Amino acid sequence: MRAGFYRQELNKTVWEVPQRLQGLRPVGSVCSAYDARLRQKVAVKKLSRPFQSLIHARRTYRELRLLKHLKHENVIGLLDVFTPATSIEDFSEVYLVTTLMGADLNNIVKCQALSDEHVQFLVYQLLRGLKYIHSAGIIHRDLKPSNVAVNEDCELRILDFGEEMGYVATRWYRAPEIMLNWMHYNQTVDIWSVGCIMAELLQGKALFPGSDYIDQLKRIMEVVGTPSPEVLAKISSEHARTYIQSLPPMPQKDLSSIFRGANPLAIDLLGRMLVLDSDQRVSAAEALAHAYFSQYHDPEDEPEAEPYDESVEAKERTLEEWKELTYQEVLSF
Ligand SMILES: Cc1cn(-c2cc(NC(=O)c3ccc(C)c(Nc4nccc(-c5cccnc5)n4)c3)cc(C(F)(F)F)c2)cn1
Ligand SMILES: [Cl-]
Repeated sequence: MRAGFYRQELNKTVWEVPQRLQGLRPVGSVCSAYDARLRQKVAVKKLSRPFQSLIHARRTYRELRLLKHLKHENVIGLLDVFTPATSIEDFSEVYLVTTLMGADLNNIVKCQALSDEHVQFLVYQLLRGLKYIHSAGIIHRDLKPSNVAVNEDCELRILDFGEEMGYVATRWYRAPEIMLNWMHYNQTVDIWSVGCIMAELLQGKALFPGSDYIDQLKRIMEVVGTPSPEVLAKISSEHARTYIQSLPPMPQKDLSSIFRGANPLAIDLLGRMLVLDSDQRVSAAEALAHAYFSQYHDPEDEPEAEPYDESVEAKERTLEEWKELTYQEVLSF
């Protein structure tokens, strides 16, 4: 541990941090804290065994590099990165520091029935951040209420945290083509998840709360309708097909009858997100232009990202090389 760092234990895990970070409190391996250098509250994450294996080392580097890369008002912002390591020989831990927001979307839904205007503003920001992420060539793949952080004024940022305890199941928000093991899914998977999130903000409860895999699929088909064989063929592996074929056929339901009393514009947009055929899902960029967001839409203030270049992290290297590369990335921040 460096000079100017101090150590404490937070629920049987040791944290070693610089003096500038005070009052660590599990959120939570994420803590809230006050950063005395930045003069603001922050979140701090202690990565879990970052160099345990090649895949952990690759994901450690990627998380650091990706957060360096993504600078957008609706995506969690990297503010600092540190290690208690004094040199490469004892480099074993990586800590990331980001914006801290007031709460997550689950908290919001649990405490309040959201006005239509608040739903507009929240989904607008979610899509604006998503436009930026997708323009970078990045797929989120785990959008769900616990990965969306919001302030009392409804400002929103996308994050990615990475079972019996406020647990929110990925299963409830996951595109059916991911569930059915389609090997060539693309960024539209995130639009499915946004449709699930928006539905939940509108109704105050999850739209497809499956108790298991089969129950998840049954709930989805009951609303969107059983796909044709042709569409089933492009959203599933050969083996996963049978799970769908064995269900009795279900017609598509009118979303107006599910979301009785919602803004008809909200219903219209939902029907362009919650579809099985990806060709027919609205992009994040197009969705921002929808009349549901006419209060907020501003084409000059919905920016693109530079493409995230995967070339370095994709190259084969040893665990020792990964440590050296990542150490340099940490020190350069
Ligand atoms: C290998 C890999 C990683 N990622 C990825 C990681 C993150 N990381 C964080 O969101 C993250 C990292 C460190 C910290 C400290 C935080 N902060 C955090 N974590 C959990 C909860 C909260 C929180 C909750 C409520 C209010 N405010 C903050 N903040 C996030 C974010 C992304 C995203 F969304 F941008 F694409 C992608 C993708 N592939
Ligand atoms: Cl630093």
